[PDB]
Amino acid sequence: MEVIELNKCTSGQSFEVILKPPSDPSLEEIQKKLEAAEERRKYQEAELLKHLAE
Amino acid sequence: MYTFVVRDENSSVYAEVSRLLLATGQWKRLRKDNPRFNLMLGERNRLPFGRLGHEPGLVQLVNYYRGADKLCRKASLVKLIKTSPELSESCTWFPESYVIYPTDEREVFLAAYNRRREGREGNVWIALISSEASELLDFIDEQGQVHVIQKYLEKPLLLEPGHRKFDIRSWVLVDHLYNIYLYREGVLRTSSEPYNSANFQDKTCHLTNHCIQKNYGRYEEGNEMFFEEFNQYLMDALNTTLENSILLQIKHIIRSCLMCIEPAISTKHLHYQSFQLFGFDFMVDEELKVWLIEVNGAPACAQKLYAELCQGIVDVAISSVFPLATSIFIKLHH
Amino acid sequence: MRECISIHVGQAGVQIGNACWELYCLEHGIQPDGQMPSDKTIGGGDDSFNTFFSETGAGKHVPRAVFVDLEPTVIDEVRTGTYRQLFHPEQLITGKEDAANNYARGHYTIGKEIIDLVLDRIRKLADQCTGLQGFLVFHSFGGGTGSGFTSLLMERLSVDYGKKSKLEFSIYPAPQVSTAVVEPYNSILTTHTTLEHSDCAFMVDNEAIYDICRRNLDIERPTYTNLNRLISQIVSSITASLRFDGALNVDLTEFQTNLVPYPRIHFPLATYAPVISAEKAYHEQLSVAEITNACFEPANQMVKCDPRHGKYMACCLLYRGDVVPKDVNAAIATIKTKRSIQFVDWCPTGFKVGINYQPPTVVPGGDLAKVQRAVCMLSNTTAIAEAWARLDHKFDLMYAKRAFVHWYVGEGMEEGEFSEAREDMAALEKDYEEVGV
Amino acid sequence: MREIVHIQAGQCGNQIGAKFWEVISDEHGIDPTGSYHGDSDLQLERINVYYNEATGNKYVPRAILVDLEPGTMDSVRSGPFGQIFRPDNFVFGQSGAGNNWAKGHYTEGAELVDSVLDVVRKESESCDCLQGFQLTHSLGGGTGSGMGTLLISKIREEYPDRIMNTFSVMPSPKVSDTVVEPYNATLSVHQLVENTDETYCIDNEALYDICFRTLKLTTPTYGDLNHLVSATMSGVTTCLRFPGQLNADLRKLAVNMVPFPRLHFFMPGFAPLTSRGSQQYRALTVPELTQQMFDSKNMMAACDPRHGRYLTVAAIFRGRMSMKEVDEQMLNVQNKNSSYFVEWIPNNVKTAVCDIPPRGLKMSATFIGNSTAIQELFKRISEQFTAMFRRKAFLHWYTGEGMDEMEFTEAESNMNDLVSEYQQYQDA
Ligand SMILES: CCCCCCN(C(=O)[C@@H](NC(=O)[C@H]1CCCCN1C)[C@@H](C)CC)[C@H](C[C@@H](OC(C)=O)c1nc(C(=O)N[C@@H](Cc2ccc(F)cc2)C[C@H](C)C(=O)O)cs1)C(C)C
Ligand SMILES: Nc1nc2c(ncn2[C@@H]2O[C@H](COP(=O)(O)OP(=O)(O)OP(=O)(O)O)[C@@H](O)[C@H]2O)c(=O)[nH]1
Ligand SMILES: Nc1ncnc2c1ncn2[C@@H]1O[C@H](COP(=O)(O)OP(=O)(O)CP(=O)(O)O)[C@@H](O)[C@H]1O
Ligand SMILES: Nc1nc2c(ncn2[C@@H]2O[C@H](COP(=O)(O)OP(=O)(O)O)[C@@H](O)[C@H]2O)c(=O)[nH]1
Ligand SMILES: [Ca+2]
Ligand SMILES: [Mg+2]
Ligand SMILES: [Mg+2]
Repeated sequence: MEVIELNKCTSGQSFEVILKPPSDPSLEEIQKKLEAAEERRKYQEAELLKHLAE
Repeated sequence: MYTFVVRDENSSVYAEVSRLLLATGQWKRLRKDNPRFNLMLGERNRLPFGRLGHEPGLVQLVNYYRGADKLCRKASLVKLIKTSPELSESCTWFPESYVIYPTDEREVFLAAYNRRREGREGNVWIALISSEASELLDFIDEQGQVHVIQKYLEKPLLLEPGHRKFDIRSWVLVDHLYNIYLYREGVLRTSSEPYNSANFQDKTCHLTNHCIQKNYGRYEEGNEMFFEEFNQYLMDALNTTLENSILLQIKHIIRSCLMCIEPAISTKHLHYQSFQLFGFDFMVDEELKVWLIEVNGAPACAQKLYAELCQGIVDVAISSVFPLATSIFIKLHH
Repeated sequence: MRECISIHVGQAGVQIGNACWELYCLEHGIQPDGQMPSDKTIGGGDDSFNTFFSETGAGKHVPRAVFVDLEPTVIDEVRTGTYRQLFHPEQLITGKEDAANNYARGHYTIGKEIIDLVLDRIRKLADQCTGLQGFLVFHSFGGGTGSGFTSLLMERLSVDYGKKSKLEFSIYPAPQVSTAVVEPYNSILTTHTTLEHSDCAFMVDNEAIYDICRRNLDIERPTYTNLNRLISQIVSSITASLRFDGALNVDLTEFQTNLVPYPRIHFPLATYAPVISAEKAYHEQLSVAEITNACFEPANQMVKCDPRHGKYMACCLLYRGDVVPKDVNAAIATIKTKRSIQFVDWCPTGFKVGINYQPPTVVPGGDLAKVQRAVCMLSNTTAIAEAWARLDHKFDLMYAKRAFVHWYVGEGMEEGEFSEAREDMAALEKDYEEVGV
Repeated sequence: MREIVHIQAGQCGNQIGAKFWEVISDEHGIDPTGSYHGDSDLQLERINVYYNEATGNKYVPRAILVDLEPGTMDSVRSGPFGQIFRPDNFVFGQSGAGNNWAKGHYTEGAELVDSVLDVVRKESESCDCLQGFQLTHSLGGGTGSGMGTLLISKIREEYPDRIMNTFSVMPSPKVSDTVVEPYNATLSVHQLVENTDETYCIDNEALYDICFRTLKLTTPTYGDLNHLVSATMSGVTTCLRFPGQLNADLRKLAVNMVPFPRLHFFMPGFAPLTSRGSQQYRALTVPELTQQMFDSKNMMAACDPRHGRYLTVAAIFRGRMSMKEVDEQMLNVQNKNSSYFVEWIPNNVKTAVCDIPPRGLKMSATFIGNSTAIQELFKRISEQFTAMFRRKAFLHWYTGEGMDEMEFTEAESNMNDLVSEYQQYQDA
């Protein structure tokens, strides 16, 4: 129906066509999530080594 | 060896299909959540169409058309007939209907309604049945969900002896290639207690369901007249045939409805395939003019016809896609 | 001119990257040397291609790219392959042992030990940019590095470059070429964590690309090379407006503006046509009407789904080759009467159209045929939520039994991150259904 | 460089281990002296997974030969490939273990274990990025079962974040008449449930039955059994040794195969089943490989796959064939036999193809299944065990080495729990 915004250049052209109208955590918080994961991981390993020492 | 899953256990129609598929010895039923099926006999509501057709090395087929609800819900059908140019407001075979939301086109309804008062012509409408508007709007507001105000047909065709109202049920099967197959056997679901013009209170002579008729079963077995007897009645009493007086109009209505939605629901170039059995409900007036009442997406069959119909669903809808190791349908050509 | 940094994470990201940069070099007439005979400003410039390529005093054109993987094998093939002198060794970052198809291992265990080094090398490219606009991040949903490390990187990029846009090219898992049974887990995890940090994300289902390669390129069993060279065409069609003179999608903010009105629903569907086998002789060239009509076939889409049962909230057509506006608008008129194209009520029914007169470049001796005109449609449709439903179902089947969860808990992830991720996806599926019906 | 350290313990372990090294050295074109004499760079690309590269251009297996008696290792040293192994990696005592798990684990084996760990340490230090360990051993004897499990426990203490992989030979009364083998096997399984990530259950019951029934060898030798073990070991390690997309290392394999940490006992398969010297002149079709590899008669664990469900499966095809046809055939197996693959792990079968076949076969297929039917193997051991243990028979051989009845009860409990755990997921 209606063409608008027609822009042309040597490489090509572009436009819009309408048929019908309408009707972030901080650096700190990231580190505390990574470090807690590492502490849970290191607690698992220490508990394993405790069991093996027994 | 083909495989299938059953996800609606209430389906009288597709219980018989599964039983017949197992009886062939080339189909195996899997448990409902096993995804590695060729055929899904799917659930009524919330069917997971988005999960179909993503299983490598399996051609997958389902017994519903996604988007068929637009034809099979009452409010959707009215909207579909009104807004689709191929059917349009000018559609001669669908009664004048209006979508009415409780507390929309209530304003457009009242304009046409109050024209009929000045016109001095029959002004009865169905939701349920009444001639005054004040009763109908107030009935919807205090009820719950959305309803449809549809023109009630004052002058039905009536069977004799007994002066009785009726509707016709036609079963249609639409396969994966979008062939439209009308089953040759339909059925008249009749009234038993005679049709009264003044008495709208007794909702038995006015509403012709198989269940609501519960005198009963006097004229025929279970208020079900089949097409041989109804054709004979038409030949004797009216000097016409079923084929000529009613069935051409049914064929026309069915094909018009299904062609209109073919672009929206066809599975022709899709990653899964669909078929579906529909039940069209037809009213016939005194001039032998046919009228569409509704379309049912999950119809039941009449007790006599189950064996034949379900074997036909297997032959044309399933074994067409999944072949194994005298045609009951009429192909509606388009 | 405003620079764009590409980041390639994991095997998929890395290997798709190579396909993309090979194709970019061919499109611009840049050689493996890095020399670009046609470029007359030596040692610098503010040309459109300089968005993707910096320049040295010796005349070498060098990608604004970092490749990061937690295992050397695939990045070693970049270091020793055809385009090796194109890249500076600080752009190619490798670990020793990979993430073992484990989000948690990529995100927490190895992510913590490698993240500062990757931001350092990204910062060395940002420093030599006059006006950095943002990042194009390539990765799989299914690999541990692709899922786990990428989601961490994205969180950090929000901190260190808050004002800058971030686009994704994400590879959605498919059993026909998948390497792990926990890819649903990894996909849900990385999607939950990356959702707030991505402005616009282009999902390519490997199932779609695999089938397109069988059906239309007559390839019996597609390899990653077959898949990636097709992916690279779609990616190039999408990035062409950044690398070439034009007035549609010329900066990263325009992708968001034109395709993504709701921030969460930022997953536009890509559809590409035509895809024609090279070894096919006698091929009837497809018209503007025919390739534009092919943009509404599920079989040409990057994700198999049904736009008919859904609603559009934006639609771009990006043409490459012999095309004029007259024939595009004629094609749209036909198409609108024949097909189901509902927009949401609050957007205009309409199409933004970009044409570049140069037809698509093909990799010589490849699988794709040269063609006179091609198109990529970018449509934000709610039908893409089907992809989320499938993935969410596979997740539920495994998670109800806690199958493989111990692998993730073993790397320090809490069992609750699974169900948080899952109910975020439940909310996403609900957002799509609310908009779409 | 993603290195695996190999350890072989006891008669059985050293015998199947020696045969593993003969077979893979031949596939990689390494001769008995360590020299490469192959005709393809695919042989050398991932040679460092199993071989150290010494001066010259010599390749030395990253292999540690362990026993409490000298016989089998003198036999391995004297054998054709014996010169390939590092001489300092032979660690052996003189006493023997007398087919006694307590002697291997606690008394005789305790005396030798630190000198084994020194060799393991030296091999591990030399690795750019060690991925883990593979052990070969029987569960029915003394050294391999008792000392093998002690070694696993010690290695885990030093290297707790590396993968532990075993090839564990299960005892059968068809092969051995030693009365106490169920005791040794139950004690060893208790160890394996706690301290391994992946265990290949190589069942002598199955190996014997295959040799007798299918191969028509009426008097099978250990050599005939081992021929089937060496082929399986080639097959299941292909993805670790050649360039490949699927299960390319031990950890990724574990993440694909082990949905719950205890349920890590695998049922391997192989097609075609051959005997030594009897030539397969006819190459198998992709359809036949696929039927046979899933067939109960091709399983190296005596378990009926139809009595359980597959949690996970890895199928690996070798030789030059159609990838299209492999995919079709693998999809065909799991769609036709759908009820045997748990619906709650989607897409649980993974397929790999390697261009290079084994010696003497053009085509081959190796199966790795985590099936709930493996419970039948443990149930058989458990029944044999309980029959003796309920009367405390032969127990003085173990208490005389310092063990208590409580250990036996605990081991019995843990294995019976394993069995019911498989049953739990079979009915889910
Ligand atoms: C002295 C204790 C040995 C126990 C041997 C068990 N086996 C038997 O046939 C024995 N039968 C039994 O034990 C029966 C009888 C009672 C009822 C049930 N039991 C199991 C006979 C040898 C008894 C007379 C065979 C193994 C046996 O086979 C023979 C001789 O027919 C042996 N095989 C070998 C063997 O394989 N030797 C290898 C070298 C080797 C390999 C493995 C080793 F562990 C040792 C040496 C060289 C040969 C040429 C080869 O490659 O085939 C050595 S002893 C089992 C597979 C059932
Ligand atoms: N299209 C395409 N998909 C790929 C490619 N490589 C891997 N994939 C897919 O990505 C998923 C596997 O993730 P990868 O990217 O290989 O894993 P990764 O990011 O290296 O992570 P880890 O190896 O776990 O550390 C699967 O769905 C693969 O099919 C590729 O080159 N092209
Ligand atoms: N406009 C109209 N004129 C005359 N009769 C009508 C009518 N609308 C409905 N009826 C009568 O009412 C009966 C039932 O109508 P309808 O099928 O719309 O309700 P329904 O959908 O709840 C039954 P079911 O749920 O079993 O499909 C019909 O059999 C018909 O006789
Ligand atoms: N398949 C196979 N089984 C063996 C071999 N040698 C011994 N066995 C079995 O292993 C068990 C005895 O263990 P063995 O390794 O000899 O004792 P160890 O020397 O103390 O470890 C019995 O079940 C034997 O049948 C062999 O070479 N191959
Ligand atoms: Ca320049
Ligand atoms: Mg990787
Ligand atoms: Mg011995």
